[PDB]
Amino acid sequence: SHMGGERTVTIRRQTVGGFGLSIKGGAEHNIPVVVSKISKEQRAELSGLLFIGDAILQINGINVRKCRHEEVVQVLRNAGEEVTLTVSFLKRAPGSAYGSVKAYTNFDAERDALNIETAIKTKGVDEVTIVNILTNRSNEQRQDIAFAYQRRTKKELASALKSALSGHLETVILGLLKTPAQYDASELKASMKGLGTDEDSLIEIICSRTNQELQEINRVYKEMYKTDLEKDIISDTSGDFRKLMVALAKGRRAEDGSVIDYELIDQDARDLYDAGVKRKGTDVPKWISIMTERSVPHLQKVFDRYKSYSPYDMLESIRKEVKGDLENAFLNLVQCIQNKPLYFADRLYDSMKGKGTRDKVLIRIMVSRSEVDMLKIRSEFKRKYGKSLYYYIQQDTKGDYQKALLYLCGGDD
Amino acid sequence: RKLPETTL
Ligand SMILES: [Ca+2]
Ligand SMILES: [Ca+2]
Ligand SMILES: [Ca+2]
Ligand SMILES: [Ca+2]
Ligand SMILES: [Ca+2]
Repeated sequence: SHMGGERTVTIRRQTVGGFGLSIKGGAEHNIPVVVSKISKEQRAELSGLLFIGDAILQINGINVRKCRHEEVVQVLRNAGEEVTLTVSFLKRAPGSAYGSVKAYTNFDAERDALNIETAIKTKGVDEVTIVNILTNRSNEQRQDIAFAYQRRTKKELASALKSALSGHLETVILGLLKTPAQYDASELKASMKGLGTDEDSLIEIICSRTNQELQEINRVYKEMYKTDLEKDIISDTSGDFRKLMVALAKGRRAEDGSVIDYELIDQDARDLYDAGVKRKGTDVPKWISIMTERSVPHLQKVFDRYKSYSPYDMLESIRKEVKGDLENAFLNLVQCIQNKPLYFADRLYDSMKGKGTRDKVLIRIMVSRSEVDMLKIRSEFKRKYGKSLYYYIQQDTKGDYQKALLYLCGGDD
Repeated sequence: RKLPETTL
């Protein structure tokens, strides 16, 4: 969200019966009211003065920044012939530059839904067409495709593809159709389903997701399953492992500070040492407090400074000090803090190196990181393992399932 | 994007 420099613009009522403007937004959507369309008439008058994407900050000196939609339309409707706007351009925040899946430029949700309907109803199901489309669309575009498909067929898209697709391909495609928060929410529910817990999957998602992502996950989890994510974590975890997971899942880690606190970096490094290697036993609450509350750039420097006081680095210290699920959680969290692309590169390698494939981890990472940092993951993977992630997917998977994953990868390295 | 759009 980039707000441009403020500007004043005068608009005049037209004899057609209005200002020739269209607006969206408002305080209810927690984004300011923005100009969405300028008429043919008004554009000739306002060439270079007002633009689509301009947020309306003031109307005739009245601040409408924190006003909801109808409040703004009532002011402009109950206004005079001329109106003076204070405006500012809203350049929407860009996505990641390091994702493999980009948004298709000439995107037609109706044409995509039609082509998918044709592929689904082709005798034998045209999987290639389905994979080609959905792996070359952004997640948001797939949501538009799903809405258009349901109107066209009276059938939900994910429901249709669950019967048209089978095996691991179905798992990939159904995974791509969910929003990021829905996918993680449903993967978390799956890790806590029935008796026992897939702690590895719970650890992977909770340790790796950011504050904003965990915020949306906690909301979407409660909407889907009518229970709080924290309550299911409490019922499926125990001891200090539970406390760490509950702390992380809140998504209230300190945001990246502007200044580097070298004194706190040193004190956190010593407290981490004093709580573990330097003593008998471990002060696990101290470890949890520092590693869940401090910002990520800070902890990165804390872990390096820690090596000045400790004979072992943070990861080796964790292995020596704690065991079981608690150890595994700490090990994943520190990797995610130190180098998250490398973390995922190693988990991808682990899921393919040996007999068969841990498809659950492979599919989840290729889906969830395709629009985040897949290009960095690929870079770290080729750097460490000498062959591309593309290569390993080829040797471990086959068929349309393989082609789907290769598309989410994005190419060879 | 594609939010409620009042035209004035
Ligand atoms: Ca077929
Ligand atoms: Ca099936
Ligand atoms: Ca359980
Ligand atoms: Ca110790
Ligand atoms: Ca393998």
